[PDB]
Amino acid sequence: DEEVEVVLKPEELRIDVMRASGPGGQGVNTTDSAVRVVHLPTGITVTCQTTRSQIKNKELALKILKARLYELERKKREEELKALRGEVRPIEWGSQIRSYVLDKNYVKDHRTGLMRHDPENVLDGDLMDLIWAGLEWKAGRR
Amino acid sequence: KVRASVKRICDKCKVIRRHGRVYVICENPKHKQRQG
Amino acid sequence: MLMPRRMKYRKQQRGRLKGATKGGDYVAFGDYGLVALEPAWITAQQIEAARVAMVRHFRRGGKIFIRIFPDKPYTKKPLEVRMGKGKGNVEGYVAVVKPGRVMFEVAGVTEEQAMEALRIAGHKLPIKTKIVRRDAYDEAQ
Amino acid sequence: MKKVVAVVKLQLPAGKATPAPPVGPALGQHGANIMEFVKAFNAATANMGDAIVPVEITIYADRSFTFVTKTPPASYLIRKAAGLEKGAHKPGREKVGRITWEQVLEIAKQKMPDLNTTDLEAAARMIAGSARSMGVEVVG
Amino acid sequence: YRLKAYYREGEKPSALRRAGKLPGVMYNRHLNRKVYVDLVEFDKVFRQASIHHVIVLELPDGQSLPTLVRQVNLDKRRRRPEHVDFFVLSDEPVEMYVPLRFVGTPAGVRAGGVLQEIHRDILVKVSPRNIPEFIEVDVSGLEIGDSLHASDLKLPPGVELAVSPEETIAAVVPPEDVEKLAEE
RNA sequence: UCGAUGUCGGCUCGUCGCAUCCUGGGGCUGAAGAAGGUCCCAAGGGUUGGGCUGUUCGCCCAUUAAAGCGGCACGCGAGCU
RNA sequence: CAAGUCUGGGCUAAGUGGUAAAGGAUGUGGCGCCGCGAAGACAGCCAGGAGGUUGGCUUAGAAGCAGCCAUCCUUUAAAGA
Ligand SMILES: [Mg+2]
Ligand SMILES: [Mg+2]
Ligand SMILES: [Mg+2]
Ligand SMILES: [Mg+2]
Ligand SMILES: [Mg+2]
Ligand SMILES: [Mg+2]
Ligand SMILES: [Mg+2]
Ligand SMILES: [Mg+2]
Ligand SMILES: [Mg+2]
Ligand SMILES: [Mg+2]
Ligand SMILES: [Mg+2]
Ligand SMILES: [Mg+2]
Ligand SMILES: [Mg+2]
Ligand SMILES: [Mg+2]
Ligand SMILES: [Zn+2]
Repeated sequence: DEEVEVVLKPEELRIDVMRASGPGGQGVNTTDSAVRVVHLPTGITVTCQTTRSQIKNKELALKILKARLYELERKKREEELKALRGEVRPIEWGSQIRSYVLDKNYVKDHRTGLMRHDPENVLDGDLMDLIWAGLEWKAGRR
Repeated sequence: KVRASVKRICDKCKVIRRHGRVYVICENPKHKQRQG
Repeated sequence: MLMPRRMKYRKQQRGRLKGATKGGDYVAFGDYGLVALEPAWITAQQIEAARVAMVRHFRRGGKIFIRIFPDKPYTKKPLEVRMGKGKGNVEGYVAVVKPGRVMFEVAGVTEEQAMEALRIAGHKLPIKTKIVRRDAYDEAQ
Repeated sequence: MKKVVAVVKLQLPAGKATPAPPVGPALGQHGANIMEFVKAFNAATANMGDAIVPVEITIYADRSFTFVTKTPPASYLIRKAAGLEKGAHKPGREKVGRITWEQVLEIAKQKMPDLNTTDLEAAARMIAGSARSMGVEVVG
Repeated sequence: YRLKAYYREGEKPSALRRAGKLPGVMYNRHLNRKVYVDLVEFDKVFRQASIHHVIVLELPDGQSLPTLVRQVNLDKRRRRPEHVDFFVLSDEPVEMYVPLRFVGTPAGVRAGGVLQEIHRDILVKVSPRNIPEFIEVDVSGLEIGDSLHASDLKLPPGVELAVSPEETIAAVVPPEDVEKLAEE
């Protein structure tokens, strides 16, 4: 995936207009200033009372709901992708897939069990064969 | 069923006019319509 | 969208609509046309919607001719604002259409697809339409 | 084509045919068997040669049938005259084949029975419509 | 074709046209009379005819005259004709746009394409006895892109036109593929 | 209306509208039954008790056949707070 | 509520009259020009209602009836790729 678009059409939103709270005058009592944008398919509800108007407060509550969504709709593209990679990454002593040793001169594929003797040659790009075998050992257990 | 623009759907649809209102009789129910 | 690439002035007076189309009363292009029966301002969003509606209907087929162009800007003040303090900002553009104007034309399409087509295009216009053929509309000279 | 209320007309392969891939089970759904049309059937397919064999079936509900063999479909017999195997993803004016005038009368010695006309010219102008279906040119 | 015509005294234009008579005028380089020719037959005729085939104009004088219509002013709102100009003739060679048929099937109607018969009625200078009809053209060779035009056609002996010759008479253009959408 | 028309919410008392939340009829259904959905006719009568907040509006606890949306100077302070 | 339940010809069946739009419908009444009508189907009523051929391609499958392309020819009273 590559695009970045979250156009929340007001199709799943339940906006409420409650009477403003706090200071003001006759107008805060009698004008339905406060607004509550409710995201129905999720459960999240944002409110605004900063200004004295309803059309500037539901729009300011969407400039906030879009923000908190732009972090909780990307947090899932980071949590659906942190278990989608796999598991082999300890880097510790004992988690190796292939061993390259130029001392006695050989390459050991710990998956298939093969022992190639050209290490300085594998370090040039000749990988077709151990990729041939890694695509048989890997997709052979499923 | 009850809508503002009532027309004939399939070939077998017939345009009846009962009780002052425009209706639509047909073989299968889903095609019944009554203007109103 | 479907606005004009450039304009000498950004905002312009609303004006009015005295009947008669002045020009555009004959076909001169395709085989079937859609003629406007009531006067109105057609927004580019309608022109667009109507066009797509035709291509969608008879997908991969004849050619469509759009005889009008939205060159008049439409102004609209913001919400909760009082009157005055200068003219609003342009929200889009509209083409002025009067009774008798041939808005669309179609060619290289069966008379069935053509009718059905234009009948759908008229369902997107804020007014009433009429579909025509071609015959006396030959003002070549 | 025969009678109705229990029949099926298919165009079997050539050489082997017993499983289910081609139409093998479709006839069992409408009533059929495995021991009646496999080995005690390929007596004709071993003779007709290869490719496709438009032999059909007629159910009676007792393992009986009117196994009326037919002549290879005009879709295949044309791949022989021109050469191509498929025909064209979409016919029209462009096609990867060619078929001269008398090329269409070479198959006239193949398809002759139940076509409708005994003659060669009152039955070739039929396949000329089939030369605008798969595509195959008519060198002229 | 034929058609009855009457003499107009010049009285109540807008009235004589509602009562059924259609106003008009017949003229040439000599005389010019005002007349009224009922909508009924006029319509019927004018639609079959046009401004190509000659017409008769039997007045109360019998005087049947050969003529061609030059100008027909419509009514804008709600189609209807308001006037018609009759060009009298004789043996004088003059112009007139002659119908155009385009027998053929361009190669631009196999993979998407439609014929835009731009000027399907070319104007040509020629005398009365020399007034043809369906001046067909070939279309069986018009490829998708590049397309014929101008006066590069078959002008029967006597067709001394008046074009350029460049005026694109017809063209083959692509279809209207659903594949569109955009923005930005 | 500024030589005065007391302005939120709660309490009391209600009454009216239907574009109906129940209950009553009914047409479809991707209605097997049961239970659902949508739409039409129909208010006659019902529409609960708490936690939080001045709250209206809301979230929540436990129920319910349902816990309807609105008008009445967002009813009602010469009735109360 | 003063003065014609006046005279002659029409139109409407909704209480329209006695509020409203896009848009729907064999509501009525009067005009048009086109079909096709003893090669007497206008509707019911009797039988037909075909073959190459399942057109190709695409497809688990695409047999006229998912879709794209071409869209002719033959037998007859007729029957479409
Ligand atoms: Mg002009
Ligand atoms: Mg006072
Ligand atoms: Mg007072
Ligand atoms: Mg129900
Ligand atoms: Mg049930
Ligand atoms: Mg109701
Ligand atoms: Mg407590
Ligand atoms: Mg109440
Ligand atoms: Mg209020
Ligand atoms: Mg009081
Ligand atoms: Mg008090
Ligand atoms: Mg007191
Ligand atoms: Mg009296
Ligand atoms: Mg009334
Ligand atoms: Zn129906």
